[PDB]
Amino acid sequence: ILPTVGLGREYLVLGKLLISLSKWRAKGLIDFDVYLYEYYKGLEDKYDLTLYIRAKDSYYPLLWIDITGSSWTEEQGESIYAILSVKVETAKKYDVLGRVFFIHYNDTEDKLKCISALQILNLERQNKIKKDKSEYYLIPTSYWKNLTELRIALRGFYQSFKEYL
Amino acid sequence: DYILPTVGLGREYLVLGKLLISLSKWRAKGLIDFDVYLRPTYEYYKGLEDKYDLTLYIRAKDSYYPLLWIDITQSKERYGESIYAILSVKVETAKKYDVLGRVFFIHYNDTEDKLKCISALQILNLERQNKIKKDKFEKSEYYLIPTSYWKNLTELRIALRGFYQSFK
Repeated sequence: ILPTVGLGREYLVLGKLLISLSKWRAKGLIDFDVYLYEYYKGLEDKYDLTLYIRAKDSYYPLLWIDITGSSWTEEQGESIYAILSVKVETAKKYDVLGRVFFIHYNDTEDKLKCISALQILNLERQNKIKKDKSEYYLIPTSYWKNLTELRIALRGFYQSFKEYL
Repeated sequence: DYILPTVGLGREYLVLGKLLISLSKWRAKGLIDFDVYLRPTYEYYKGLEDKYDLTLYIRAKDSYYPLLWIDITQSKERYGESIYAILSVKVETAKKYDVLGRVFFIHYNDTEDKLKCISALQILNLERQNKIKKDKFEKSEYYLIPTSYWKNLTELRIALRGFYQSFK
């Protein structure tokens, strides 16, 4: 396990995500604990981080998160991020487009930024981003959004599945 | 089995990330000329393996040798100056195994936007000079160390190179 700038950037994003999640819970923004037949078993090991919730004595994955460390640009204007098309196609297959998030840390703005698999496909339909060859979606940082999006999804899908059971 | 997010754990990964970036930049810029290998939590210092948060190894053929051990660890309005508490046992262990200069404590300074460090050796030296104090809160002793006594990662870099050359 050799150090790289990319791996360090990933742990940086993970750290910032954990802090946010903790602060949301403490401030009362989220009213439930998140944890870091088995539902969505095929999504196991597909994404970097899975956010679970307690059903009873079982755990249910609510959101799946992919950590994006280094950008396509900052390894030598606006920062551009490359996101694997396979990650988005998997979210489509398992009908979880709004629950699959990609996250990066913007240094200049000093803030975590997110985008859903749903929104990536939406930007493709609008011809704002395109797939290109392993295919990658090239997504400028302005199309990414702050973690408020993730927080709203977290609460909404929690309420949906709390009702589903 | 399932862990709950905490601000403390988030800060640890943040420090770990910053450390990995720094180590990588030193290697890329030629500030270190050898490969370092991390591991979170005859083989030398096997008793120290579970004692600290991170261990930096170097590749000795197919074996790994630990060069340094690293521990990851508002305050101004409360105490007048920013102070960090380090468990006394962590320093006692460094003394016991005679690795005082190879055991480092690290925190992320948010205002300065930099990682700060101090060695177990430096802590004991400050204690002898009566510059810092040990103290019990409630047992488990703690060294109370103001941020000004901490130093930038250049200290750690010099140690890394020096001890690499020593054991090579």
